[PDB]
Amino acid sequence: QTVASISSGPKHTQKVPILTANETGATMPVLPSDSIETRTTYMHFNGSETDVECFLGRAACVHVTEIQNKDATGIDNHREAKLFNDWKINLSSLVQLRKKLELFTYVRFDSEYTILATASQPDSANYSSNLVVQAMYVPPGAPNPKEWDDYTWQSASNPSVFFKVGDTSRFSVPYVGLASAYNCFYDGYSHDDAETQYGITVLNHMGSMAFRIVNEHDEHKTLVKIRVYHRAKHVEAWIPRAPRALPYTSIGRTNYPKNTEPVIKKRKGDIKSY
Amino acid sequence: QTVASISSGPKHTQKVPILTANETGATMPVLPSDSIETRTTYMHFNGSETDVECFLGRAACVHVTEIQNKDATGIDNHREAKLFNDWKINLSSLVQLRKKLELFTYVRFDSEYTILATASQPDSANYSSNLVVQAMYVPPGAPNPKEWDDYTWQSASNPSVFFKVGDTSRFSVPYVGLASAYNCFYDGYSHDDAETQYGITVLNHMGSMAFRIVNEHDEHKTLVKIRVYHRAKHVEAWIPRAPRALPYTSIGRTNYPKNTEPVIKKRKGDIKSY
Amino acid sequence: TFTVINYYKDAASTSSAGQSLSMDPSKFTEPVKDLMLKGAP
Amino acid sequence: TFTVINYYKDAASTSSAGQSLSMDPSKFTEPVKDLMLKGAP
Amino acid sequence: TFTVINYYKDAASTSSAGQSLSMDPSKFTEPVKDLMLKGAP
Amino acid sequence: TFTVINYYKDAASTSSAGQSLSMDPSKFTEPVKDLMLKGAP
Amino acid sequence: GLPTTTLPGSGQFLTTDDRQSPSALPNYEPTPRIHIPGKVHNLLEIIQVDTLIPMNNTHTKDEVNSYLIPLNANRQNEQVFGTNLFIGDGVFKTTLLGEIVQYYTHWSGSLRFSLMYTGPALSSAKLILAYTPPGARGPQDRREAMLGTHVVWDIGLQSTIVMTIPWTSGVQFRYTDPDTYTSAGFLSCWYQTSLILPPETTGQVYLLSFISACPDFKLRLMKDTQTISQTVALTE
Amino acid sequence: GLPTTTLPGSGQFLTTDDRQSPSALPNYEPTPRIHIPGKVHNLLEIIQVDTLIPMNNTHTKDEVNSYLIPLNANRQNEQVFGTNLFIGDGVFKTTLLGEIVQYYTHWSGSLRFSLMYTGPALSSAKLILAYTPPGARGPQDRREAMLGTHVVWDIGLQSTIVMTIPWTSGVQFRYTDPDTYTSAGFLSCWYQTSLILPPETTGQVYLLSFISACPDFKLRLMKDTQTISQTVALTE
Amino acid sequence: GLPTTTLPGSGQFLTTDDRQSPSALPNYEPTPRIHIPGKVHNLLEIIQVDTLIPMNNTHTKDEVNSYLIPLNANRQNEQVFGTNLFIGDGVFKTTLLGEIVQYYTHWSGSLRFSLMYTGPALSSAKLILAYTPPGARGPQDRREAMLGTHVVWDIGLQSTIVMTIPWTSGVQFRYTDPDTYTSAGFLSCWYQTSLILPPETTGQVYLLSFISACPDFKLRLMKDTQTISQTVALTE
Amino acid sequence: QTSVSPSKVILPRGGSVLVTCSTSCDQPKLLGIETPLPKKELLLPGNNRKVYELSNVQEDSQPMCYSNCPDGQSTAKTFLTVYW
Repeated sequence: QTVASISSGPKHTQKVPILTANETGATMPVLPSDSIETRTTYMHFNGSETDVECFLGRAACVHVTEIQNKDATGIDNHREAKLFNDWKINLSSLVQLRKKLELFTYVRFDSEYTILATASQPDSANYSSNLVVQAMYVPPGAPNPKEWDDYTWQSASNPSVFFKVGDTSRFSVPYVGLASAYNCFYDGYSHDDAETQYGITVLNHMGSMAFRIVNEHDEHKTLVKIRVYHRAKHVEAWIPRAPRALPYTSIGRTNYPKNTEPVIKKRKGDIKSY
Repeated sequence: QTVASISSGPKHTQKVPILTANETGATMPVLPSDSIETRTTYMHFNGSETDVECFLGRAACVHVTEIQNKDATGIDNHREAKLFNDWKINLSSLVQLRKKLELFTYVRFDSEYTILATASQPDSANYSSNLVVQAMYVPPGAPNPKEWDDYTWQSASNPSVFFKVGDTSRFSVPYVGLASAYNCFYDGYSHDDAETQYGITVLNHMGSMAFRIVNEHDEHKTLVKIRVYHRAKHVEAWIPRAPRALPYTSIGRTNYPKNTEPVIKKRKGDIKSY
Repeated sequence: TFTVINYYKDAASTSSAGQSLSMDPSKFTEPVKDLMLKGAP
Repeated sequence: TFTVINYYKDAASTSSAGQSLSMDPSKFTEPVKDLMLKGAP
Repeated sequence: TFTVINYYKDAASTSSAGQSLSMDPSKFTEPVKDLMLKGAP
Repeated sequence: TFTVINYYKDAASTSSAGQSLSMDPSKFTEPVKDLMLKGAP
Repeated sequence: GLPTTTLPGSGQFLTTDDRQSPSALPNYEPTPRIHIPGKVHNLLEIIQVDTLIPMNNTHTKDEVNSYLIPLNANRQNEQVFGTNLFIGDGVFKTTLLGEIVQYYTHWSGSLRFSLMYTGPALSSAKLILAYTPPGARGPQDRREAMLGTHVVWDIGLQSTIVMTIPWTSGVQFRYTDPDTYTSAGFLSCWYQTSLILPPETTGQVYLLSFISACPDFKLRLMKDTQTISQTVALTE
Repeated sequence: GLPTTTLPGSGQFLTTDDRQSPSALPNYEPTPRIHIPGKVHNLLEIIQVDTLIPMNNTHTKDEVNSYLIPLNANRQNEQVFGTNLFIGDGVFKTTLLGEIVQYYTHWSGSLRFSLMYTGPALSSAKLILAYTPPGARGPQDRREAMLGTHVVWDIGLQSTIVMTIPWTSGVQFRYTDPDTYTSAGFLSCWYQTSLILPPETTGQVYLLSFISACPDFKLRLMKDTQTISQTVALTE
Repeated sequence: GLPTTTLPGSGQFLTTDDRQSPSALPNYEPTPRIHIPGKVHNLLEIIQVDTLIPMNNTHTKDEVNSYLIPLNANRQNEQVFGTNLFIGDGVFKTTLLGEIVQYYTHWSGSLRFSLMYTGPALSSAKLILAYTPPGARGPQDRREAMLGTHVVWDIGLQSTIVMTIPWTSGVQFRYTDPDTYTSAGFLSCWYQTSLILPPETTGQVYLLSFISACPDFKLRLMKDTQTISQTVALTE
Repeated sequence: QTSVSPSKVILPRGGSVLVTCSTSCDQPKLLGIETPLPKKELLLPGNNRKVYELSNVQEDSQPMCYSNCPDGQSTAKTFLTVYW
């Protein structure tokens, strides 16, 4: 048992632990036993749920897209027709997860993905199709499919998972960053140029996912909604950071919208009100 | 083998074990061997089914709600439309379980939940949809979803389980009470106030469950009935209590309805009738 | 005659614990003590 | 009380690692050092 | 040649017991005893 | 390199037996014996 | 992949299976267990505590008087009370023993029956409490009653008699619900001598009857209790 | 085939299950881990760092002034500030402690409250910082305040006072969201003597208030934070 | 998750699989086993008990007379009875051996055939009981009968002859249902000398024939019995 | 106590009659009607009351409702008569 508080009686100390200098930038560990007479209590607590592995470590929906299974004859832009959809993987699009991750500067983790496909048939349909989804992980910078039945889907190298709509797929992706950790913040440019983009960098490329319904068309249209869930595991985090206070406006940037509302709540009363 | 009864012959005892004083409030363990000549028998019995773990320890339906999968376009109150439903978890709504638990003052247990979803399509439908339910455990006091596709459902922290309608989900929740045990009875208030509620307390907050059908709408309406089954395990119980005799009227209160029927059966005959 | 492997890291995930061996009703049936033998602390 | 067999060859496939035992906040709370004891390399 | 692990805590859950080795029909086929050798208790 | 647990009590339930090691065709190819060495019983 | 064969019952939800299940709150640390007095391990521990029997259940409403067995002065060879011993029914249905008993289907073991006299100190009475084992009718006279298990109780400084109802059965378990085959017999109390009240006192004095289980008590097969009912879910 | 029986919950996606899963990039070798300073193992490590409290949150907009607690010269037996101790709310909502606290439902342990004086060196002041444990109102006069936990702070060469708010509760854990039952009490600061400014100086001097957690701090049940919200997915 | 591959037959209900299954009454303690005499471990134990053969099944109804084999005085070189040895058919169908045999498809082993004489003590008779192994017709005269397995039985103080029908077959098992290939042969009884009744006695005396199995008996392949049938479910 | 309805009935030869067995016990374990007649238990909810359609009544019969309820008489006989 780890002691939380030690028994401590009256103190006529000349080594005043309660007078310090915050000018130094140190949080001296002053305990209750230093300013009040205390009893001896035990922790009964390990702090398992505050470990970064747990704090940043449950599955969160990080992308949602709808794709369709329909007659593809006579369509030029299959992407526009929502026959397939791709998505550059990023954990920045959902703000809860982004703020949690942005509590740190550098983060290293392996990715466990869960893809949930759910079918809907809004228009008249005689039955529910037994559709199969192909979720193709394309490595960073690899060509995405350009049409629904492109040969890119038959890639001999791109990892692909085939699963029924209504069911899930699960697969882990190791940490794929070039550097020893992802740069959740980058104060630099890709090169010394006057006009080049700031912050957003290729260091944090985690890949991309393409989705299509493998089935040929039925007589009716089926709408499939794909939810990608990411779970970070084997998490390592460095350099704690000031938490995000203002809304986000874009991925990879710290920008916040103009004319934002005040973060700090105003007091109902003066500074003396409880 | 544990002895139930020992062989005992005629007794001319001056230490009369059958004359006592119930004024003292003790149930002296007088045995058959004390008042009658007995033979020696064995128990052949451990009392495994009377242990509190078993007595309070099978799955019971503790909540039932119906939700719908329908076209959500042009609806202001999704909760009223039964597109989703939430429920503050409590084991008081079913009287069998409540009376069993109320046999004790303090109870500590972990919760095993089983959610059964069953679909019905009363109106004309061409097929049975392959629907997916999201059961979201929201921690005590956390915001419940306000609309069917609110971002609260995509919570990066709230535990959620996705399962097909017609199938079940199962997940355990540890004991989540603030105090060392749940207060199945609380003779107090949240604070010293003249008007504050009595009995019902936040000490016994076990969380809450929100339910929706993840699927977008089909052409027809599907009615999904969600049954939540709770099973208490690792049960610890303190301070046995007088069993409940009268009907209940509310959760968290010991109130009973006015003009209730007599509990004690009236005798068909006088006090001498067998 | 019986076997259990723990498949999950949490104690809350384990199946029911079974029977409390040491059951003794004297707590409730024989709570009387003479207060003249100074049993009180 | 708990058991894990590795079913896959990759370290990325294993479940979460658990808790970092040796947690010490002095890195962040007590980063002050006297520079007159020559702690610098 | 054969293996069984008990997956449930109850004896009623186990599979069938198998064969009663010690089978002897004399209970039914040879129940005759001379009552003049005082076999009765 | 290979493992089998018997899950059923019956020998008929086991998978195929494999290869008969001791294969010798002389039963069929060399069935000739001189009958003047009295090999007959 | 390990070759497997899914058996019948796969995917069933049996409400009594009790297997391991994944936790929704991984790494959660519950509040430590502090010492609270009166921990209950087994329900066989608490049924051994005497509770009052509403033996005088002859009133239209539930009253304290239902628990008071009237005794009358100057009654000779007369009956005080008589009841059947269906512990999960009748006068026993509401007692702690009966309540815990109604949660199970089978019961075995001995019962502890107690009587406490509440009359004035200067009164006197000898009562005979008789247990009639099953197979015979409820005794209609004291002579019939005293042929079975009985205790002659002399009321004096010890105001309480404790008679055990010994487990008296062929079959090893009885049904908690009333059944002819598993009938438990009868319990009656009679005046042995009489009740004599001192001068300046008149009226009815009362007995309190208590029921409890002996340590050899058994309860087997869990069932729902028919004591409480609901037709609608409750709210806060 | 090994005979198996699939249990309820088979095929469910529980977002917190944490099992093994096949790798999509077999044989991939990730970049080696280099030493980066400031590794964070546990969030209980970083909540122990003091951050400023916007104690003076009386402004319409967010300003640096929200962090400056005004002190006035020649005030006697008067209050400097007063706040409730709902650490996941009010003045604490935006501090590092409050931010990390809003990710959990329960909290226990002691808080470290600090004040830094920023006035001229030739000034003097004695303040009394009082913690009123729950059950009593926020103190309305210094006499009431000094009956509870308090520290008389003499401002001099050491410009910083560190008062601990000892864990003072019956229940072992409090809710991070404001609740009457799990109320944590009140924090107030009062002039012990007064503030005296040297000649040639006038106006308001300021205190900086800091909050942090003691090493005995606990946070249990993870929840979403209500600090940031989104109605639309973000893009690049 | 342990990678598995579900095999064919997954989800099938095979009525003879005999696997473990979850209990609906966890922690239930069944009544202890008391000693009851006459425990049956194996059905091969009870088929070894002789039961009567309705050898004289020449009546329109079922009568006690069906069990009485008539013997007539002053018959010479004549047949008493003759039957085929399809033990699961004919005269054997209703005997205990035949009844237990009809629950199985194959049988092997020897049969124990007994005759008990019930005539007056002062009578005399020598009979020859012949077993004709398969391949030959049922013997039509005593000479033919006595070429096979036979026993010359002299009726006297020992009123019972026990002839064994030795397992006489090429194939190791016979079908319990009548089949030409697995025919078991014939059983006949003949007068060796004659039956002589004492004076003052006249009419038919009777033999009782019993059948049972020798300890070397075998029954293999379970099947339904065609002795009892139903077209409608029964109720109470 | 066990009860039978009707107490008595006169019915044509070969006709059907509905006989009701009831108990005072709310939860009886054994409850039925003893009769040599062909009978059919009517699908009815509950434990303490049963209804039987006794078909093809040919003679005077005395169907007895029976139960294991220990209150009062555990059996009750009804009297069927035939007219032809």
